[PDB]
Amino acid sequence: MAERGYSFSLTTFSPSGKLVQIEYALAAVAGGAPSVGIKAANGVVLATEKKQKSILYDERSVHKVEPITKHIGLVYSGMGPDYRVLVHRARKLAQQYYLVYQEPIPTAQLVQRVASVMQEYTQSGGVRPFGVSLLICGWNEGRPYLFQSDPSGAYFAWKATAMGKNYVNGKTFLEKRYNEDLELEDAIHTAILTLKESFEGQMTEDNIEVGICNEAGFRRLTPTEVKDYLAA
Amino acid sequence: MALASVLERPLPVNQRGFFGLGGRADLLDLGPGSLSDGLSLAPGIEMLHGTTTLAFKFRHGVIVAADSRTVKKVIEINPYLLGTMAGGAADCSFWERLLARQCRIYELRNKERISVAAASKLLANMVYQYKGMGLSMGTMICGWDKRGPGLYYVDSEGNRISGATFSVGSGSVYAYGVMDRGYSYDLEVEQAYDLARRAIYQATYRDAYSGGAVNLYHVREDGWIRVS
Amino acid sequence: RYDSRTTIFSPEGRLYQVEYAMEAIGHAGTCLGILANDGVLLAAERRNIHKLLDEVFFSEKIYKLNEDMACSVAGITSDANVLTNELRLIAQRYLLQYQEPIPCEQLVTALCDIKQAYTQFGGKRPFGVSLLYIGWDKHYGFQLYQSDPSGNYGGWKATCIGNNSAAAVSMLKQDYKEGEMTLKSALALAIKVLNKTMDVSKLSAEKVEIATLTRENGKTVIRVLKQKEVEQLIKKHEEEEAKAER
Amino acid sequence: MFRNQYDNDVTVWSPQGRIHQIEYAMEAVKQGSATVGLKSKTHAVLVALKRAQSELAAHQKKILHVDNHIGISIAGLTADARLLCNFMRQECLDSRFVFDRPLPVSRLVSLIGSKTQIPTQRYGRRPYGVGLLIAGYDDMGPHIFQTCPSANYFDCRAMSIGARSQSARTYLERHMSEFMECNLNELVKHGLRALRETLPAEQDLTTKNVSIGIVGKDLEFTIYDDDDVSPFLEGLEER
Amino acid sequence: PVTELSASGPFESHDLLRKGFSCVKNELLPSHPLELSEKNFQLNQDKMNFSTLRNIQGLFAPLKLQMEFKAVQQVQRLPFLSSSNLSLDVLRGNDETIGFEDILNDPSQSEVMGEPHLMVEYKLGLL
Amino acid sequence: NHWFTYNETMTVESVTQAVSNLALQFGEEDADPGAMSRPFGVALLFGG
Amino acid sequence: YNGGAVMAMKGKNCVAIAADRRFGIQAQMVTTDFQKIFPMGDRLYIGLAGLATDVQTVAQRLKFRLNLYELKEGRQIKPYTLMSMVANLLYEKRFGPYYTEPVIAGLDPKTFKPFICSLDLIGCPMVTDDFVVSGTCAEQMYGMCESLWEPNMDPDHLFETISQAMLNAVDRDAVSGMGVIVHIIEKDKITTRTLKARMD
Amino acid sequence: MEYLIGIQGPDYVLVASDRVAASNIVQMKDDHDKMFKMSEKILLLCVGEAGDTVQFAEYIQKNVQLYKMRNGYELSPTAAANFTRRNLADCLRSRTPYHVNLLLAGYDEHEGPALYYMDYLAALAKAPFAAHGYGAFLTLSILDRYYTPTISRERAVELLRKCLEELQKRFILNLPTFSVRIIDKNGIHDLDNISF
Amino acid sequence: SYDRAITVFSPDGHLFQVEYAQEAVKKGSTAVGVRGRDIVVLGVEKKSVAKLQDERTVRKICALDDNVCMAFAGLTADARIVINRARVECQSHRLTVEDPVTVEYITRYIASLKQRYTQSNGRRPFGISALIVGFDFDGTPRLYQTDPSGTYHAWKANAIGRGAKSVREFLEKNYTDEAIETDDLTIKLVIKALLEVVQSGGKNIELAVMRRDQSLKILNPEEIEKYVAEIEKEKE
Amino acid sequence: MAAVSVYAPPVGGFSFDNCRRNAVLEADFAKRGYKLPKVRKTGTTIAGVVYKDGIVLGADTNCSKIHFISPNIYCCGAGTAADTDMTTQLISSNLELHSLSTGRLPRVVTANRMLKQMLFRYQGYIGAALVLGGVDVTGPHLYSIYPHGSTDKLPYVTMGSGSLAAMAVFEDKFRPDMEEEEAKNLVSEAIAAGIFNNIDLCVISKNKLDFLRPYTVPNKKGTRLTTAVLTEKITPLE
Repeated sequence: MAERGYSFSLTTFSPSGKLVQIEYALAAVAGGAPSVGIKAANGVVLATEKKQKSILYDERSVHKVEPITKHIGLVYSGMGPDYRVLVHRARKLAQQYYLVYQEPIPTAQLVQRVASVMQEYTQSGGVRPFGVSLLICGWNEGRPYLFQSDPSGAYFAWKATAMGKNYVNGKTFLEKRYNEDLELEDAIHTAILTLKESFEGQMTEDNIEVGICNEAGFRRLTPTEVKDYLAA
Repeated sequence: MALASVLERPLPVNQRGFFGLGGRADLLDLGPGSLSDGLSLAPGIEMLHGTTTLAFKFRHGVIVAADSRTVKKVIEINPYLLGTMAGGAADCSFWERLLARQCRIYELRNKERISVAAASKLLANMVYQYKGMGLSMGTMICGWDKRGPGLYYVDSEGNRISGATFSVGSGSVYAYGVMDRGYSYDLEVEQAYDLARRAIYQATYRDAYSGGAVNLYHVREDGWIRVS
Repeated sequence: RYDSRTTIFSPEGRLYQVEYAMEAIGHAGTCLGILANDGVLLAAERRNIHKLLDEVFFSEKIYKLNEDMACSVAGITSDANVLTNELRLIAQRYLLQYQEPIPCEQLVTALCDIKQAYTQFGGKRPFGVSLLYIGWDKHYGFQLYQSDPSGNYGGWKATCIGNNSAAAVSMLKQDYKEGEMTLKSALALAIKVLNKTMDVSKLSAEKVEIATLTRENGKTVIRVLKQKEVEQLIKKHEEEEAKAER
Repeated sequence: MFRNQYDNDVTVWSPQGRIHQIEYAMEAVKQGSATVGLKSKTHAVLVALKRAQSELAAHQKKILHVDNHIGISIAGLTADARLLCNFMRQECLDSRFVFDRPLPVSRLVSLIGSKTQIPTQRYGRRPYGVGLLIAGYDDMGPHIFQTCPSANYFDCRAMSIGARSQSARTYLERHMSEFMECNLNELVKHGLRALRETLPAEQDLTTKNVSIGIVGKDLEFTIYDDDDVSPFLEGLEER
Repeated sequence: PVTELSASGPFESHDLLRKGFSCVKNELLPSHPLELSEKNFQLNQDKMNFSTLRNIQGLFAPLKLQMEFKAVQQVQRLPFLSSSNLSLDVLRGNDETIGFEDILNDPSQSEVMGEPHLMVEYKLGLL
Repeated sequence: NHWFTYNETMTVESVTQAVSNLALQFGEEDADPGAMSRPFGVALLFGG
Repeated sequence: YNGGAVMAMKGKNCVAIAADRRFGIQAQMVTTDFQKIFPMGDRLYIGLAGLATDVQTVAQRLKFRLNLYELKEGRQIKPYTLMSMVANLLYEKRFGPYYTEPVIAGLDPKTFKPFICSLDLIGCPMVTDDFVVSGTCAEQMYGMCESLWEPNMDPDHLFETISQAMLNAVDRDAVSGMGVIVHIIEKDKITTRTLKARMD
Repeated sequence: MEYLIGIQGPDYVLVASDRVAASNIVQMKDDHDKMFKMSEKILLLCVGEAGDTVQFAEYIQKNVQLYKMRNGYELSPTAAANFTRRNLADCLRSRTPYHVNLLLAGYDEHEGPALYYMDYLAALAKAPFAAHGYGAFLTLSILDRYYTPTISRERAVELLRKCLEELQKRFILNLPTFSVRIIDKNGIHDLDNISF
Repeated sequence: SYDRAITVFSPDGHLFQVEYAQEAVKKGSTAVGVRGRDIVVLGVEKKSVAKLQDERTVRKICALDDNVCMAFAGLTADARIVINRARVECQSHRLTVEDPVTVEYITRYIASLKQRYTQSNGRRPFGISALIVGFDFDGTPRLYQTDPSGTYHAWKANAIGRGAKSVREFLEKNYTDEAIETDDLTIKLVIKALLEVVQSGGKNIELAVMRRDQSLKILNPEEIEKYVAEIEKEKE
Repeated sequence: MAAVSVYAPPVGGFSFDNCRRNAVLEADFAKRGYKLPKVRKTGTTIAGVVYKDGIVLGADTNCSKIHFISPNIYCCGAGTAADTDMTTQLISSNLELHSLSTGRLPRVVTANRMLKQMLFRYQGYIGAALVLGGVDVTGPHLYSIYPHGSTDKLPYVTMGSGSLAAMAVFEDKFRPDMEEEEAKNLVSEAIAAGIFNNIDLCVISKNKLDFLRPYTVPNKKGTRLTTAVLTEKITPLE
C-alpha cells in the first residue's frame, strides 16, 4: 500500500488533495481503547476502557482520565505517551491563562490551544502527528462542554461521541439513546452502557475508568463509585 | 569530532580544555595574530588635530583652500573628489579612505562615477553610526558630477549640509567674511578671493606651523587640480 | 520533474504539490461570497451536520477579524484555525502601529504572503485552505477577496470556493448584475446558487450560514443571520421557483 | 554488485565492515602525479612531477610552503590541498604567536589527522581527496610524513605518492639504506631518480617538469622551480 | 571604550530601512543589570547544565542533549508563525514549570512581526 | 579591500587566489550558510 | 509637567470616572493636556494618569490585547479581567516601568454590578467598593472622597459628588483653567459632562 | 534656538520654521529647511539635535513613501502622525539623549486639515495651533489669545508675524528668516519668508 | 545527472530545475516593454478576463519607485514577493545614498534575490521574469529584464511570457527610430506588438506609460480603445 | 502587517525598554520636583511560628497580606506589593502543576526552592520578602525568604515594621510544641506588640490535611478585597 510515496510523507498531498498520513494517525485513534463522552443537561461524562486490565497493576499510578484544572478533564483513545505529553502541555496552558487573566481557562480556549499544538505537528516533516484524539469535558458559565480534538488539530463540539475501537457502532448506539434533557446520572448509565457495547468480556470497576464534570468541577470516580454505577 | 561538528555550536564544552564553568577552553584565550589578514573584511591618549579651511562652489567648479603647510589639510579622495580635514587626523583620513574605497567599488560596479550627494551621504552614514563615541570629523566633500559642481559639509555629529560657501577653523569667522562673492566669478577672480580669505585669517600671523602659502585647490569638471 | 516536494518544477513549469494543495478545497464545503451596493455577504454550507454535534460558536465557517472584516474558510480546518488566528494578529498589528483599521487588501496580501512562504520553502506543507474575505474600508468601500493555497488572491464581485464552485460560478456569472445589486437581491441570488449547487440534499436553514456586512451610522455591522431568517429566504426562493414554473 | 547500497555515503558501513567512500577518496589521491619525499640525517627533500597539459601553461604548483620549517607536496584534489594548506599555515602561525617556537611536525600532522577524520564520519561531507607528503625539520631532526584521505598519517624514511608511484617506492625501498649519510646533493639526486622511475622509459626529467623543496638543519624550506632545479638535475646519470 | 572596531575592514553593509534606529554608542553597557541575564537565560542554563554533565559524566552527555535539542528545534514552524516548543520543553524540563517568559509579553501575540521570506532567510543565515 | 589595507594594487595572482578561495567552497552547505552548495559553472580568465 | 488626576466612584448600579481637562492652558515642555479616559468596552472605561507618552502607549497596547481577547473568546470583557490584563502589561515592564497609573471603572455585563479599581505603575491592583483615586494629588483627593462619598448614590448624586471631589481636590485655590470631565456609566446610557468651577 | 509653529484653519494648515542650522563649528549661510515633505500633502517639521533630526525625518519619509508604493494610496495625516509617534518612541529609547521635537502638518480629502504636536517624549496631540523651541510659551499665549477656528490664510500669516515680532520684543535677539508654507487641498505651497 | 534537484548538474552541464522555472515563465501572459526617447511603455495582455472580477487586484504592472516600474510574467505570487522586496530596496537605497535608484540598480537587486533562490536545493526559484522600465536620475530611459536564474540584460524593446517569440519578432521588424519619435508612436507600437498575440484586441490589453519626470500612469480602457482605433485607421 | 524592521521573532519576558529613558527622565524630573509615580509597598508586621502539629501565620490589616500557595502552604509578604503578589502567584501555579502531575500535595521545601531560585535569578530586583510556611508528610516547616534569594528555616520568624518588638515577644514566650490556641495567641500577641506605638491569622494544621488521598485541584475565590459647578457640555450615549 504505497501510493507513489504519497503514503509515507506528512507534507505531501496526494493528487486528490488527501494527506494520507494524518488519516493513518486517525487509524491509530480508531485502534485505541474505547472512549465515551456524554454531555448531559448538568454535566459531562468521560468513560474509557483501561488497557491495564490485569491484577498486577498499581491503580494509584497511571490514569487515562485526567484533570486539567478544577473544571476541565480529559480522556483519550490512541497512543498513551502522546496523550501524556499533550496533557502536561494542556495543564501548562491552563495555568498560563490563569496567571494572565486571573480566571480559569474556558473549555473552548483550552481546546483551541491544544489543537494548535497538534496542528503544528502535522505540517513540518521530519516529525510525526499525534496518535491521540482527546475528549475534553469542561464546565463554564453554567453550561457543560464536550469537545474532541483529533490528530490533525481539528476540534469538534459534541453532545455525545465515542472514540477508539468500535466507535461507529458506539456512535450509532449513542444516537438512539441520547436526549438533551438527560441528567448527569442517566448520562453515566448511558456512557457505561455504550462502553459495555464494545467491550472484551466481563466489565469490572477495575477495567473501566469514569470521570464526571459538573458544577462542582471535574472529578474522577473512585472504583467504589464505578462499582455502584455498574451494579445498577 | 563528527558529533560536535554536526552540532555546529561551537560552545566551550563540546570542545577541548573545559574543566569547570570553563577552564583553558582550547588556549586560555591565547589565539593568533588574526585568522584573517586584511585584503578582506577584518591607552594611547595623544591623537593629532587640524586648523583653517575655505571652499566655495562657483560657475566653473568648487575651490578648496587651507592654511598653507609638513602636515596635511586636504584629503585627496580620488581624481574626481576632494575633502578637507578638521578634528582628528586619523578619523578624517581613515573614514575618507573608506569613502574612496566605496567610491571605487561603486564605479567598478555601475560603470559611472558616484555623485557628490551619494558620496557625502555614504560618509555621513559611516560616521553617524559611531555618533557619541568620540569621533571628531569636520570634512567638507566637494566634487563635480552630472548635476554640476557639488559642495557638502559632512560632520562627525551627523550633520551633512549642502552649501555654496563653507569655512572651518580658527580664521573661519574672518574667512567666511571676506567671502563677498558671486556665483559667476571668473576662475582667476575665484582663486583671488580664496587667497585673500585665507590671508585675512593670517593677516595676524605669517608662514610657520600651519602657516605658509594657501595650499589652494580647484575642482574642475574632469577632476581637480592644484593651482598653487 | 515530479510531485514529491513543493520545491520542484515539472519540465513544463508546474508546481504539482501546490496544485494538489489546491485540490483539497474541492472536497470542502461550498463557501459563497457576493458583493452588493449596500453590503457584502458570505453564504457557507454547513458540512458538519451530524445529529450529535453540539450547537457551536456563533458560526462554524464565518470568522470575524476586525470590526470591519470577516472571513469564510474552505479546506483543511486546522490550517484554517492557524490562518484566522494570524489574520486577526496581522490586523491588530496594523491598528497598533497606524491607529487605523487595516485596509482589506493589505490583510489579504499579508496572509497570502504567509501562504506563499509555505509553498516556497522545502519541508513545509502548504496550507490546504482557501479563504473568502469580506470587508469595508475608507479606500475602496465594500470588498470581497478570495485566496487559495498558493498565496494567490484576487478581488471579486461574486465568487465561490469549495465543493461545486464551478457550477456556482457559472450561475453567478449568469445572474449577477453588476451595479444593480442590493443586499436583498444578493441574498436571493445567494440562496438560489447555494441551492442549485447543494444538490446532495434539499436546502434548509440548518445546512447554511449567512453573514452580511453593512455600514449603519458610521460603523460596520457584521451580522450572522439568525436561523429564522434563512428559513424566510428559503421560503421566498421556493415560492419564486413555484411561480416561475407555473 | 551487492555493494551499491553501502558505498554512496561515508556514513554507511557495508555488511563486510567497510566504508567505501574512504577507499574511493584514496583512489582520488592516486589520480595526481607522482611526488617523492625522502630524508637524510640532516635534510628532508620533496620532489614532485608537474603536469602542464604538456604545453602553453605554467605547471601545477605542487610543492607548497607552510612554515619556515614545514613544506608539503600534494597529490589529489587541488581544492582539498588548498584547504589543508590553509589549515597548516594557520596552525603554524598560532604556534609562533602563542608559544614563540616552531610547531613540531608530528603535532601538526596529528592535527591534520583529526581534521581530516571528521569528514569520514559525518553526514553531508566527503573525505579529503588529497594525500600529502609533509617534510619538516624541528628539534627532533628531519621528518617525512604521509597523510591520507582516510585520515591516517605515517612516519616515513622515504615515500612516494601519486600516479604510478609504486615504481618510486620500489626504488626507495631498494636504496633507503644509504639515504641517511647522503649529503643534500645526492639525496636530491636519489629523490630525482625515484621520480624518474615513475616515468615512461622515453620521457626524462627536465627543468620544466620537476619541482624540488628542501628543508634542513641550516636551510629554511625553499622551493626550486623551472631553472633553480638545474644544479640538481646536472649530474643525474641516464636511466 | 570598547575597542573592537573591526575597523580594519569596517566594510560591513547594513540595510538602512531595516536596521531601524541602532545606537552602537550605547550597545556596550546594557540598559539594566538584568537585561542580559534575562535575554540569555535559557542559553546560560543550558551552558550550566552541559558544564555539569561534562564534568561529571563526560563529553557524551552534553553532546546527546545538544543533539536532541538540535533535532527537535528543527521540525518546527517557519519563523513568522509562533511554535509551541512542545518537544523541546519536554527535553529541557520546562513542560511543568511556568516562568516569567511564559506569562509576560506573550510571543504568540507579538505586536510586531516581519515579512515571511525575510524572517525565514534570516534564520537560514542569508541575511 | 587590498588597496584600503595595504595602499597598493593587488597582483593578478592574488586576485585569482581570492576568487579561488571563494569558488572552491561548495558542498559542505550546513557549515557556513550562504555558501554555494555546488560548483560554480563558470570559467574565468584573469589577464592583468 | 502635571501627571493629572483620575478618580472613580460607585453608586447604585452605576459607576463614575472623572479626570481633569485643562481648559485654558498655553503650557510647554512635555505634553500636559492629554486624553486620559479611554472606553474599553460598552460599559467599561480606563483612566490613565501619568506621563502622557506612556498613557498613550499603555492605552494602545491595552487595546491591542483587548481586541485580540474579544475576538478569540467571542465575548465582551469583564472589568476584573481588564484589571488583570492591565496588571500583566504593566508588570511586563517592571524594570523600567511605564509612568502611568490606571483606574478601571465599569459595569459587569451580566448583572451590571459596579467595579472600580486602581493600579500602580507596575500593576498592583487595589479593588475598593467606594472610590479610587490615581494621580499626583492622591492625598487631598482621598480626603475629599472620604468626606463626601455616601453609600447607594444615584446617577445625579454620583455626578455631584465626583465633580466636587475632583474640583476641591485639584483646588489649591487654582481651579482657573482647571476642568473636569466625568463619565457616568449606567445600565442604559453613558452621560459625559465637561464642567468648570463656578468661581471663574 | 530653533522655532517651529503651526496654525490650522478651516481648510489649510500654515507652518513656519526658522532657517538657522547654526552648528557653529562651521560657517555657512542659513538656507536651512526644517520642513520635510513626507508626501504630497504632509509636512514634518523637526527641530532638535544636529544630524539626529534629519536622519529621523528621512527615515520617516522613506517609510511613508514605501507605504504609498506598496499600497497605491497615501497615508493619511493621522496615520502618518501615529506611525511617526511609534517610531519616535522606538528611537527615543534606542538612542540615549535624543531630543527630536516634531510638528506634523497635513491635509486629507476626507478629514480636512490636521496639525499634530509631538513633544520630545513622543506624546502625540492633535492641536489647532502649536509651537516648539525658544519662547514657545509666549508664542502659544499670543496664539491662544488671538487664534479663532475660522481664521483665514492671510490673517493666519499676519498672526504669525505678530507672534514672531512679539517674541522679538520680549527677547532682544536676531530672529532669523522663517520659511513659511501652507497645506491646502492643492498640496504644499511656499509662501514668502518672514524676515523682519 | 537529472532534474529534481536545484543544485545538480546534468552530465551535459545543465541545471534543469532553473530551466523548468523559466518554463513556468513561458506560460504567463505576454508582457511587452518598449523603451522610447522620453517615454517608456509597458503592456501586458489581460488573458482570460473574468467579468465578476475587480481588475484592480490582478494587475501585472507595478511601480517600484517614482522613476522605476515593472511588469512580470510567471507565477503571480512569486511576483508579489519579489515586487515588495524591490520596493523596500528602492526606499532603502534612497536612504543610503539619497539618490533615486538607477533602473540597473533595482534590476540587479531583483536578479540577486532570484539568484539567491536558485541556490540551496531546499528552496524554490521564483518562477517569474520581469521587465523593469524606468528613467535614471539623469533622465536616460531604461528597459531591463531579469529571469528566474538571476540573469539580467538591457533591451531596446522586449517581450516575455507566452507568445514572447512572435511579439519579439514583430518588435525586431518594427522597432526603428521612426517608431519612437513621439510618445504616441511608442504607445501604438507597444499596442501593435501586443495585438500580435491578443485576440479581440483592446479589451485584453493593459497599458501603462511612464514619461520622464512623471509617475506611472495606467491607461484606462477608453484611452487604449482610442489608440487601437487610431491603429486601425492607420491600417487603412 | 509585516514591519520592515523585524528580522527575528519577538520573545517574551521582562521588557527592559524605557530603562535608559527612565534613567534620564528621573534625573531630569528630580531636578524640578515633579514626582513621578512610585510603587506600592506593603511594609507591615508578618509573623509565624511552628506549633506541635502545624504553623500559625499572622499579619496586620485594610488589606490581606497572607497569600495562598497550596492547600498546605501559605505565605505572607513584605516589600513591593506587586512583587509579592506576582511571586506568590507564579509559585502557586507552579506548585499546582507539580502536584497535579505528582498526585501528591506539595512540599514546603519545593516552594522554598522555587522562591529562592526565582528571587536569586532577579538579583534582588524583585522586592519580595516572604514568610513561607506549610505542612507536609515531613511536618511543619517555616521559612523566611529574602529579596536577594536567601532563605532561613526557623521555628519562628517576623518581618515588617514591628519586626523587632514581635521578635522580642517570640524570644520571650516561644516554646517548642505549643498548642493551636497557644501558638495562635502568641502570633497575635507578637503582631500586636509590633503595631502599637485587626490581625489576620492563617492556621495550617497537620490534623486538618490528608496526605494519603490523591491530590485534587482546590477551588479558589479571589482577593484584593462646597462650591458650584458649570456644566459646559453633556452627551448621553445609547
